[PDB]
Amino acid sequence: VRDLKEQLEALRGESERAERDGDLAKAAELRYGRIPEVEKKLDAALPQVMLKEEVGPDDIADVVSAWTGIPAGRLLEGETAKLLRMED
Amino acid sequence: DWLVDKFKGTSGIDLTKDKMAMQRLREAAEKAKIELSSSQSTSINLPYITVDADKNPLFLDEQLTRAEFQRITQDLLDRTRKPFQSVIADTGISVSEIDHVVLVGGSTRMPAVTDLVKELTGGKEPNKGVNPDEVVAVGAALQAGVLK
Repeated sequence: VRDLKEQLEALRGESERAERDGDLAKAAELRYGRIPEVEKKLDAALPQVMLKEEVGPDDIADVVSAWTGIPAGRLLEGETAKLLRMED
Repeated sequence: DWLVDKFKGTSGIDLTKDKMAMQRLREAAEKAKIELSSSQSTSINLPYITVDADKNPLFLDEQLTRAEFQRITQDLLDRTRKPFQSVIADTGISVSEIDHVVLVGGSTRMPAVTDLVKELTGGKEPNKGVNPDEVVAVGAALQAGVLK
């Protein structure tokens, strides 16, 4: 994703230049060809959880759970099966 | 104007709103006129000019004939006839009394202008041999030597 962002931006810098140079052939070729091409590629990869990069509203809950031993989480997809087979 | 009108006619885009579109349109126009000073046809090729609603490739590909060029530009060529005549009238000198015609300005290289001159002067032939844009400078140089 990162790579795609970099590429996009380079093309944007080139479209600026085409306008600086008055190069039509490349002006819109970049402005509605190459730039949106990579932009779309970026966007397609862009959705790409685990260790995102910021303290969400559940890292606090996990700290509180380590504290006091009281578990207050989100039923993390493995315990929600034991809490269904509890009776059996 | 013709290029924009035909571009728009095909794509629905106002090229006058893009200054870069307009600068190369002027370059293309200049050279189109130049080519039509001897050719009966010239080709304008400005690909990917600007951006439409669907980001579709907008390639300006137009054929300007010298006949079309005149159909268009004669609105302006005709503007010259009146002042040519007003000088003739102000001096009381017919075209048959003119010893020599000098055309200056590069636009006089056009056959549309040349032929107009031929009508204007009764066929009395303009002197070729010095580039029309350079003519005046040439004379000046000459006077600079004559003078000193």
